[PDB]
Amino acid sequence: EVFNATRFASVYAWNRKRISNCVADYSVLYNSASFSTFKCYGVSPTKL
Amino acid sequence: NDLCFTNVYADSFVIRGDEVRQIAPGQTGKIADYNYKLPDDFTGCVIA
Ligand SMILES: *[C@@H]1O[C@H](CO)[C@@H](O)[C@H](O)[C@H]1NC(C)=O
Repeated sequence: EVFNATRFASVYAWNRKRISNCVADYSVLYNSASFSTFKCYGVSPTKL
Repeated sequence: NDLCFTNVYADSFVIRGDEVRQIAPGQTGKIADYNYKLPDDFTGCVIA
């Protein structure tokens, strides 16, 4: 619901959605080839 | 030109599109993870 959103806001008024109290499966975003770049700072993408 | 080596191997392959920069030590991505992975202490040069 955030990555496949219908319309993104302008940078002057960026949106902030809070995600909590759930099980987050991070394997779909890592294996999906639809992303042009996926560079993580702080934590490694494979241990997430 | 002055130094000497015991053996040299030339690995030749073609890559098209983006990610061409990913051919380097300690790099991540679809190409570096599934296609061609260079060692951490690689000593040599890449020409394209
Ligand atoms: C949400 O985005 C994903 C990304 O591929 C897509 O597979 C899915 O069909 C989308 N769902 C909706 C309801 O837009």
